Amino acid sequence: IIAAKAAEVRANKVNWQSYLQGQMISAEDCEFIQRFEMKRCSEEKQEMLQTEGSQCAKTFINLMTHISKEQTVQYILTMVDDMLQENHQRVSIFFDYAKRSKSTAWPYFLPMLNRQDPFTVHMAARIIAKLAAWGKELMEGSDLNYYFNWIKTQLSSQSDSSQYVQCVAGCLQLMLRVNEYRFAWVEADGVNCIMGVLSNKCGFQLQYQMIFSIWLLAFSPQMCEHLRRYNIIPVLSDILQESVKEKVTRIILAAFRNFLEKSTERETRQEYALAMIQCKVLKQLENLEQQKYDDEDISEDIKFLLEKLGESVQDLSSFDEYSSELKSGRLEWSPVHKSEKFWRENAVRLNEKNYELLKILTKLLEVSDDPQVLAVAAHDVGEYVRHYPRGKRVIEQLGGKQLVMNHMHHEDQQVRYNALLAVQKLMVHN
Amino acid sequence: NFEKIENELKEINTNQEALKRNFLELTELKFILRKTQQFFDEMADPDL
Repeated sequence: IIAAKAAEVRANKVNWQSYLQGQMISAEDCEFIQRFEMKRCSEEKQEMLQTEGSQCAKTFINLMTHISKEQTVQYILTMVDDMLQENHQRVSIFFDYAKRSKSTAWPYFLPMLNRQDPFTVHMAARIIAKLAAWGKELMEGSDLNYYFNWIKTQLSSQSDSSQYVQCVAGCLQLMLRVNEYRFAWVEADGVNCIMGVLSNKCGFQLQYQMIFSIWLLAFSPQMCEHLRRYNIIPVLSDILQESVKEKVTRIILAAFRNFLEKSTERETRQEYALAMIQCKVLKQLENLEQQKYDDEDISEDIKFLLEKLGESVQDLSSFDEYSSELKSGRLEWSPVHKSEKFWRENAVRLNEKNYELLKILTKLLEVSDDPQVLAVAAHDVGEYVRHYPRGKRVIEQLGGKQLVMNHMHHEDQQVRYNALLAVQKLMVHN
Repeated sequence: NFEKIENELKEINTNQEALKRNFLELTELKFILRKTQQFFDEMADPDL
């Protein structure tokens, strides 16, 4: 939506004198804009900006403030945006003007965001993002609060509105590029706005942009620690199934690496990795590893994620973890349960403490109200016999034999199925 | 889904094989045990 109106505005020039003659602007302002329009070559533009720099931003502000018809205001805004594209350093003239006026840069521009035209307001937003991201003067306090509040309100609209939310997210990203704005945005409820707009089925480009933002947050250790209060990963894992596009797949992989890299604690890494594995990210990483892509980042990140997810799977497969989940009632398909190598290595560990692990399992076989826990108990009891031959008589002693051969008639088909698997384990041979 | 379908099918097949292999021998053992009581009980008044 931005591009066509920008192109039209580049051409929709009109006489700036129309407003000087109406006494809405000053003669020097009109003269500056006319001279700058005539002075088109790069050297001439620099000469104007360096000879009349104090008048430059003042002319822009005066015309934007006092002009009724949009075309001229949009012309100024598009000119500033294109001048920043030509040379990003052009943010410096506004700061020079503000300092000469003994003022900060923000009160001049922030009110523009409340104007009527979506094009003009969002172009002002792009200009503000460029200015306050490149310049020494960051946005702070009530000013940044209102600016990100405006970002939030534009997001709240959630299509031309979505295509403008493209610019909203672009400004947000160009700001988060610098650390301070990241903490400001996390302090605000803006991350909740990202969650809301993502869940509200926003468009593909917007998905890439918000995953860009969460990837920026994950880059920082403390912001990565902060964002768990939302837990994007359950959304992102399944949305990756549809977003096969290289853009989105790459950025989500990068955000995943950032989570598992910049997680501050071993427990933080375990939380993120557990979300991943219980939402089945590991098989997807194996599939993507079989797949091959254009650039380094996608495949290097898939390889790193395979490394770290494998390490997390081994950790969860730790014998101490198995005992601790048995103690904590978390018989809910942690990777230890299906990691066959763990079972081969540690099936004897179920004899430890005089078969306390099997005792927990066989007490849960008549104490577990949760069908998941009951089924996992029966299945683990069967796996014990599968992996440790002498366990046949131990299970007969503890009643796991009878308990599973009965619970294959349990009221929940999942429990019935797992109990049938366990009884098959017992009957693997004599 | 399909990978697991095949895996579980093969598992059940091999399990059927093993179970039948054990079952036939143990059933013949049951029958020999039964008839050997009649073989033994000619004058089996003592304990053994």
